[PDB]
Amino acid sequence: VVGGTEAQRNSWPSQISLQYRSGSSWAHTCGGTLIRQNWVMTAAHCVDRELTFRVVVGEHNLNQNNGTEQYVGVQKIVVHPYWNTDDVAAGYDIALLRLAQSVTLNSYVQLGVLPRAGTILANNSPCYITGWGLTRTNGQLAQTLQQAYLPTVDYAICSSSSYWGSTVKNSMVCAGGDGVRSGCQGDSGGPLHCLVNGQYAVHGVTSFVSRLGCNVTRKPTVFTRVSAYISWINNVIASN
Ligand SMILES: [Ca+2]
Repeated sequence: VVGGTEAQRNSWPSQISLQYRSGSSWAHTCGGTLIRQNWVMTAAHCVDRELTFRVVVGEHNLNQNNGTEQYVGVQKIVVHPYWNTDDVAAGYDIALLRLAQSVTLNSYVQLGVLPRAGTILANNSPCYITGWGLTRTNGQLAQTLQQAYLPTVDYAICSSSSYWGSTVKNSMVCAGGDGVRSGCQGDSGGPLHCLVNGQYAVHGVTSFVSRLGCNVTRKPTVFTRVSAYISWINNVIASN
């Protein structure tokens, strides 16, 4: 996250770090949202590579012991069947990970609340992106979890010529685009948290930014719209 601030430790307890084995160590690659004690919601493109993955819940600092983490392997990966890695603009950038063990819930580890099916947010609705992604375009991962205020940009504005044009679909949420704050590489798969009727809910799964850079005016960060996939998510969890 570019232009972010450090999140308090128990503000976003459904945020997870998705990591892959790298020789003797583990490397952060993406975010995700804990949605069941044994299921994580993330972006399909995050699990495109045939790597060994683990989830860390209760994580705040990737380079220090926080004394709150739980580490669990990924037992099964279900990518949306319409996902195509050479066409992120088509959508369907979502996947579910079944964890090998169920995690324990506490003030650092909670389930993400998902919106009702079909919910679309009014233009300029208040949302926060969270993640350990790059803090500058072509920069480096954050050590501590970051948050940035990204108000939504509705479909008619976001799909206009000056913004993303045909690249954005109604199965997506746009947020931000102010030129200062944005998602960045390493934030993919994590949540977009939006305040509705007094409660934060995870309306988006981080998916893409401009090839020109992360924080680019009129290229808001784009997210898979969770509320378009509620039946898909329930169908997988039920059938798995
Ligand atoms: Ca840590």
